[PDB]
Amino acid sequence: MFTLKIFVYTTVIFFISLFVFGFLSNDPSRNPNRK
Amino acid sequence: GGMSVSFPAYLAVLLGTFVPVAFLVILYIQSEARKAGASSKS
Amino acid sequence: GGMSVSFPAYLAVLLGTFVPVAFLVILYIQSEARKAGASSKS
Amino acid sequence: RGWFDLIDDWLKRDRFVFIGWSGLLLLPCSYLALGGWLTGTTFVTSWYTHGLASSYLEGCNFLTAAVSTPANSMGHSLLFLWGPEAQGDFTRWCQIGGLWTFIALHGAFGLIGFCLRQFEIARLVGLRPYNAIAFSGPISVFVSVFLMYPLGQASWFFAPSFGVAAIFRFLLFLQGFHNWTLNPFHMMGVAGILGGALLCAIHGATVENTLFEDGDAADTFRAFTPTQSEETYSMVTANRFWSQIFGVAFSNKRWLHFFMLFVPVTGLWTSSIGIVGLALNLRAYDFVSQELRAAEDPEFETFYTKNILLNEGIRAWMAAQDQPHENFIFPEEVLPRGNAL
Amino acid sequence: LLFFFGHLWHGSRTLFRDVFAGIGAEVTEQVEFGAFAKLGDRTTKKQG
Amino acid sequence: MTPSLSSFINSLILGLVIVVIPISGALLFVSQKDKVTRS
Amino acid sequence: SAAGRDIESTGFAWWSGNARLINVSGKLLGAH
Amino acid sequence: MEALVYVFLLVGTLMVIFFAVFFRDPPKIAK
Amino acid sequence: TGRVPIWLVAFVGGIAVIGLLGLFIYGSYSGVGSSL
Amino acid sequence: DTRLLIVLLPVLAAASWALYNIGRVALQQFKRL
Amino acid sequence: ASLWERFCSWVTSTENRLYIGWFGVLMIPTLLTATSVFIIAFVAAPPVDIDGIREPVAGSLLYGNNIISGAVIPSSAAIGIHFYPIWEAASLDEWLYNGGCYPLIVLHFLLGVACYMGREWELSYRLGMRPWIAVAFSAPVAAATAVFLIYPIGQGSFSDGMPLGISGTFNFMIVFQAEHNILMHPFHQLGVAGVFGGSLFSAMHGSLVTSSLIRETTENESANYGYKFGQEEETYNIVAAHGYFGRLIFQYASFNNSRSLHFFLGLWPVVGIWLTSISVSTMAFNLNGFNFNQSVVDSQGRVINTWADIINRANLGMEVMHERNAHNFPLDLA
Amino acid sequence: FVWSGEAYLSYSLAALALMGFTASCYAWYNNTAYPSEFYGPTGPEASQAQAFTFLVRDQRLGANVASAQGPTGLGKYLMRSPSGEIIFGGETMRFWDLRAPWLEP
Amino acid sequence: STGERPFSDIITSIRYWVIHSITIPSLFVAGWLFVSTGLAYDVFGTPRPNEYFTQDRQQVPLVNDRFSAKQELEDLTK
Amino acid sequence: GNPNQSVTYPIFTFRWLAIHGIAVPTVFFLGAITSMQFIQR
Amino acid sequence: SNPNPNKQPVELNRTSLFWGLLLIFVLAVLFSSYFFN
Amino acid sequence: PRSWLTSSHFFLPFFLFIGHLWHAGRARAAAAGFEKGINRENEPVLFMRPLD
Amino acid sequence: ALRTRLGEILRPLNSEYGKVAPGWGTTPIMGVFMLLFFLFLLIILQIYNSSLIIENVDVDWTSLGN
Ligand code: CLA
Ligand code: CLA
Ligand code: CLA
Ligand SMILES: CC(C)=CCC/C(C)=C/CC/C(C)=C/CC/C(C)=C/CC/C(C)=C/CC/C(C)=C/CC/C(C)=C\CC/C(C)=C/CC/C(C)=C/CC1=CC(=O)C(C)=C(C)C1=O
Ligand SMILES: CCCCCCCCCCCCCCCC(=O)OC[C@H](COP(=O)(O)OC[C@@H](O)CO)OC(=O)CCCCCCCCCCCCCCC
Ligand SMILES: CC1=C(\C=C/C(C)=C/C=C\C(C)=C\C=C/C=C(C)\C=C\C=C(C)\C=C\C2=C(C)CCCC2(C)C)C(C)(C)CCC1
Ligand SMILES: [Cl-]
Ligand SMILES: [Fe+3]
Repeated sequence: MFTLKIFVYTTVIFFISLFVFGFLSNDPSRNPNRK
Repeated sequence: GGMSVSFPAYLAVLLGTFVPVAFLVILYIQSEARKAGASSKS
Repeated sequence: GGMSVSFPAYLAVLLGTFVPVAFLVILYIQSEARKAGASSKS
Repeated sequence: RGWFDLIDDWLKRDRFVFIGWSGLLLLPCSYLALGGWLTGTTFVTSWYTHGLASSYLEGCNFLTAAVSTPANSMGHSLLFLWGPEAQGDFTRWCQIGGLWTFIALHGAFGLIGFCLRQFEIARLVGLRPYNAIAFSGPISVFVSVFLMYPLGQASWFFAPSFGVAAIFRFLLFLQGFHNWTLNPFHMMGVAGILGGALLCAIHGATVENTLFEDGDAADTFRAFTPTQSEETYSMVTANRFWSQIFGVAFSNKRWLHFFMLFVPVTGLWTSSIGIVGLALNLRAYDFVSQELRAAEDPEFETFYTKNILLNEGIRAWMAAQDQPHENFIFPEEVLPRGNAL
Repeated sequence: LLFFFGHLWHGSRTLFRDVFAGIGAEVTEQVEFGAFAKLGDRTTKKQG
Repeated sequence: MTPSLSSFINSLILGLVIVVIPISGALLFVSQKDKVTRS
Repeated sequence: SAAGRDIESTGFAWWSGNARLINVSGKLLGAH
Repeated sequence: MEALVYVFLLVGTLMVIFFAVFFRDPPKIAK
Repeated sequence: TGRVPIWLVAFVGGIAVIGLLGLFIYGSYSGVGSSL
Repeated sequence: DTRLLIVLLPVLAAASWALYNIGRVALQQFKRL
Repeated sequence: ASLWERFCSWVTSTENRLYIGWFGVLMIPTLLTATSVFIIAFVAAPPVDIDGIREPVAGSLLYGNNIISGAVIPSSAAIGIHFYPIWEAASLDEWLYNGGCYPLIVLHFLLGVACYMGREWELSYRLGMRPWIAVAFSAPVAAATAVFLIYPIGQGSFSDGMPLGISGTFNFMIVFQAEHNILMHPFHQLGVAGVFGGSLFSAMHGSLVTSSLIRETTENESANYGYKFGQEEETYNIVAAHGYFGRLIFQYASFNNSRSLHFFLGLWPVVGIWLTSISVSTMAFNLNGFNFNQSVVDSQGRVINTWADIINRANLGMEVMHERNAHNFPLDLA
Repeated sequence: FVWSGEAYLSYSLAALALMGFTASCYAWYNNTAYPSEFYGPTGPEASQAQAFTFLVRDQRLGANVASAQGPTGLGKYLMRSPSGEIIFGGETMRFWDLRAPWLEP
Repeated sequence: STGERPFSDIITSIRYWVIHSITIPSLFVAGWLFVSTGLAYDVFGTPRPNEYFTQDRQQVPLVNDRFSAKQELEDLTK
Repeated sequence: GNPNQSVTYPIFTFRWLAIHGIAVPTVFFLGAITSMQFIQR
Repeated sequence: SNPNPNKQPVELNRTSLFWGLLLIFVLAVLFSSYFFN
Repeated sequence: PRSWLTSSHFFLPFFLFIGHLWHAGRARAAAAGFEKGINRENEPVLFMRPLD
Repeated sequence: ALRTRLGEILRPLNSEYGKVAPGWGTTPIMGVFMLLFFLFLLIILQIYNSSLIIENVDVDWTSLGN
């Protein structure tokens, strides 16, 4: 039952660190009209 | 005053009829609509 | 351990589904077969 | 020249408000129905009808005031001012309840006159008649809740009374006594009205959001003249946005605006079909598969089975106060209470 | 109740038969306000 | 002869007399003021 | 010198006519 | 016995949602 | 100048709307129909 | 009956001030057409 | 050119069939586990003790329950608003008895539509357009926050939230109007004027477009085939539909600016559902509706009933009969 | 970030939305920074004072106030928490985590 | 654009306020005397707040007959 | 800007009658509703 | 018994199929609970 | 007073979140350039490949 | 066009398509009969509704009794 808590918190942090380091990687240059 | 028959068999006959009956009417109407598309309005 | 429902209603739903579902698939396949007869092989 | 051709020239003339040949039916009957509500909500009591004080004259505000439904004692009567119930007297005809059939008959002959007006404008200016068709939803609610629902029931008493809080009885009246919510025609109607409120919100706030930069100012409301040939918004971008956000998207602006006609009207017409069946007590009250089971299992419970017990609370507590002509003298021990309150 | 709509559709259709495909190009100058005395009558071109 | 009957016939006169006034009031209002080039 | 108190001096209309103070820092300080 | 009907109707209307997104008639600009 | 401004005829007609609605909230806390 | 003409007396005072300022100009309209 | 920038330009790429942007890195795995638990617990969930009074409610398709009766039942009231995931249970079926499926769906669904709302911003940035379709989706997201999260925050347990089912929503509405009087609340009053008003203006604006189309089509074929997609010109006379509706009411009651007309379509239902979503959340902290019970009294002091009392006799009858053995004390949460 | 005037407002509206939602749940749950003698009793402790004032009254009528045998089979007055604490029974078991200065003695 | 005198060139005109800076009060005052001289209770049948009950009638009044409701409502008040 | 000095215009139009059907009952009833709430029981 | 001139073909695109396949299914989603009772 | 202070502090900070969604949208659309609408000379959708 | 023995004896019935009466025709004769039929329909509606109770007409179920 603890092994699910190790497995969920792997997955929740994985999509959160894709979220935080995704928007830190120059998001207002992803528009049209040259970058 | 009654005749105890198998109650799923109303679905075995009517879906056993109307699913392959509708398969042939699907194939026939498109076969004549392809003839009408090719002969007329070519 | 059981739920006493209306036994003709299996025919009311499944023929109520598969008769108008088969009506639209009859009309759609002949509409594209008329397009295929007119655009191609004219 | 002519004589009948003269009156067609004057009545169909261009003015500020338009009369038309429908205005001989609309403009009196809309005036005495909209004004007949406003003079019975202001002055006329309901004390000899329901035992309820409901007017602004005797201490009610805009919510809790109404022209109430006439009586159970009259019973489907048309209740004319010159009629056999209230002969000649205006003060008795207000006290019997005859203003309700003054409004609901002038309302039923005013909505004829407004839908004949939408035929008469679109024929004269040369349009298509798709506004009298979209108004047939609002006709079919007034003709089926205010007229065809009480005519099947017992009297005019069980009709909706024209008021803000008197409607709020009628929503809870059809919950306790009819299980209206479980009626699948009404659930066709909720997805027609909340679908029409979606389509007004999601189309109005995407052509204010995918629009062409036509002007040079910061606000965009000034960048449109009515008689421009070009499109004021981008259809290809709004198709591109909803194809990737939602998955499906319209490709036809002409089919898009018909879908904003069909979703509210064929939602409003389907719930009108159910409340015609609610006049006859042909209601969708209970699931008989689950009432046999819950009687044959005293631990089977669902939110449907909890919804039935809430209806017997409504129908047993309100009945001494809602229908006082019946004289329901239920003691405090026989009405269904729960536990501790 | 359902036949009340289809009469109201067919009465809409048998009068408005020529605009069933859509309105023409004659509509734009006969609609704008105060142009004509009688609405929908091009013989009443008020003027001067 | 019944008072419920004679109140209906008196309603037909009082329905006529009050609502001949928009019949004539839409007839005086056109023979004094009309369109210029029409029917 | 003085700037921005109209429709076609900034682009914003009167109902947005509180947002002519974005590039105007002196009036914005007296606005706060 | 009848829950097979509700699971068939709910999955069977969830396939029409799947087929209308990915197998749709592709809107192409009037060339 | 023989003219009233348009914003003035909506101003003194605007106070009376607040004035009539001000008496309708006061009258719900007084008199008949105010639970007193 | 006697309180009905207390209600309609400001209405009769309303139309009397209305037919003081308009009765020259409302005679112009009915004589024009 | 980097090992991350080649991934970072795939997530923010508009070439995919569905946009899979940086808000879609959160809403795709959260909604897909709010779908996979909703579909399974609608079919085959065991009965759930919702009230904490050790009487379970059976709301899944295995246990009877045709789909206008089945629901993913809310959590136990003994649990409350306590965080109840799977790993804080002794076993997985002990987690199912207390109704653990309801916070696992509704915290992932609410976090999924909050990142649907950012994803609706995000494609309006990469496509180069005005971005406020996220604002119009903030009216259903707040209304899905009001019945699912804020009403369990104010009223204590997660059992007071809306059940994920069709007959559960009708049970949620009757219990709400027993204890909070939403029908006589002036912000729900505005929301049904933005729901009827939004349904009016859909049937009004959608009518006047389709009644004033210029005929780029034949007679026998369909009317919609006359609008070639992606064309430059307008398909309907705005000047004729304005001249229609300027004859219907009067001339200056109708927008012949079609941008101010279409903004009024985006303002009347969206502000109305913003005021409904406030009202349920302000009634969550028990700022109820209007209470004109027993207001009209005569000179002797005898109570005269008004129309708010006959609502109250309905409101009292669904007050004594909801939660029929969950109360032990005479006042409801007082 | 975006470096503009409309941007720096938008960072601060999301921060003030976070503080305004937090200040609501201070006013609804806390009774130490928002004391009960001034702001009134909170949402939980009104529901727990009702269970306390009927625990008193039926004890003053001579009942053993534990072993209540409440109507659903659970505790009427005194009950067991899910973590195993002795709490008030009834509907008020959802507010079992109440710390209030008139019952914490 | 219709041929008659425009709306906002009427409201701004000085004859318009010279004619009814008085008759907008004179309808407001005539509405005031309709509900204060006891006429609004009488011609619409609304009871006065001391005329709800009666020393002979402590119960609520409700109509029972349909055709003789003129004879009943006469014997239901006083 | 200036008043309409000499242009002819009808005064008793149908827009005059259409307003006064909804305005003259309004200013009668407002003022009747204003007098209802000084009424003490 | 001449050839008829008034005959005309019927069209149905893929959008109209997917609405009709959605409508007939959802009315069977809605009304199955009431037919089964 | 708790029932006013909590109810009005859903009314203010929910709306204060809505204007954040208005202004995080508008500031990144004004700094990019398309705050007055889509440029008609080059809209970015017409220079993209279609979906399928 | 096929002409049969039955289509030849029904020929003058389907003959005068669009052969109207000029001007106003029998329209004031028609508007009297439309008015009298509507006047007939308000009578029997009020007889059914007991707003037009006439002598020896009882609209009870006991009318067809013994
Ligand atoms: C999370 C929010 C949510 C969702 C998804 C639904 C969904 C639904 N409601 Mg509901 N409702 C909600 C909140 C919600 N409601 C709230 C807050 C209230 C007020 C208290 C109500 C009050 C309410 C009433 C009173 C009624 C409904 C009805 C309905 C159904 C049809 C809706 C319709 O015609 O509207 C318009 C719909 C659209 C514009 C889009 C279609 C959306 C589809 C139908 C949603 C399907 C959801 C379903 C779970 C499938 C998900 C698939 C997924 C698992 C892959 C549908 C099942 C009606 C009903 O009973 O029908 C069964 C009905 O009568 N609802
Ligand atoms: C600290 C908060 C804050 C600040 C500084 C701003 C600042 C600004 N906003 Mg913004 N906004 C905010 C919060 C804020 N906003 C919130 C909370 C919302 C969500 C509701 C919005 C939604 C919003 C929109 C939709 C728009 C702006 C716009 C603007 C700009 C001009 C404002 C204007 O002209 O209004 C002038 C003021 C009015 C017209 C009056 C409005 C009155 C409202 C409708 C009623 C308020 C009810 C209130 C609770 C109670 C009133 C009592 C009543 C009895 C009178 C300016 C930069 C505009 C913009 O983009 O410009 C760049 C714009 O279009 N704002
Ligand atoms: C010797 C003379 C004679 C006699 C004794 C009768 C006897 C009768 N006629 Mg009759 N009739 C006669 C000559 C006669 N007819 C002639 C010469 C004509 C002209 C051809 C007619 C034409 C005629 C018609 C057209 C009707 C009768 C009807 C009747 C019956 C009335 C009792 C009844 O059940 O009505 C009950 C019916 C009504 C009172 C009709 C009321 C309908 C209202 C006006 C409109 C309702 C629909 C409307 C659209 C409103 C919808 C809104 C909704 C929500 C409510 C009765 C059997 C009626 C009948 O048979 O109905 C059963 C009927 O409809 N008669
Ligand atoms: C395991 C499971 C699944 C369990 C769940 C069980 C469960 C809850 C089952 C119930 C499910 C269910 C479907 C119930 C339905 C209830 C019921 C009886 C429905 C009957 C259907 C009904 C009302 C028929 C009558 C007709 C009618 C009124 C239909 C209403 C239509 C409707 C509801 C919705 C359509 C509205 C809608 C979603 C519009 C979106 C439009 C949109 C975004 C278009 C895209 C788009 C937008 C633009 O703006 C532009 C510019 C372009 C260009 C563009 O393209
Ligand atoms: C996780 C990331 C987000 C993914 C979201 C996925 C959701 C996809 C939803 C697709 C629905 C498509 C429905 C077919 C309909 C369809 O695909 O029609 C296709 C149609 C295409 O329009 P066009 O522009 O091509 O029109 C041109 C033709 O009509 C010309 O004749 O789109 C619409 O009409 C608007 C769609 C409205 C929205 C659809 C209704 C939504 C309700 C869905 C019912 C749910 C039931 C649930 C029961 C279990
Ligand atoms: C039935 C009757 C009659 C009569 C009728 C009439 C004539 C009526 C009228 C009426 C009128 C003529 C009026 C009334 C009323 C009105 C009103 C009551 C108004 C107004 C108010 C309001 C509207 C409110 C509020 C507000 C304001 C102030 C503004 C802003 C908004 C609001 C809403 C807030 C007759 C003779 C047939 C006979 C029998 C009896
Ligand atoms: Cl309790
Ligand atoms: Fe449109």
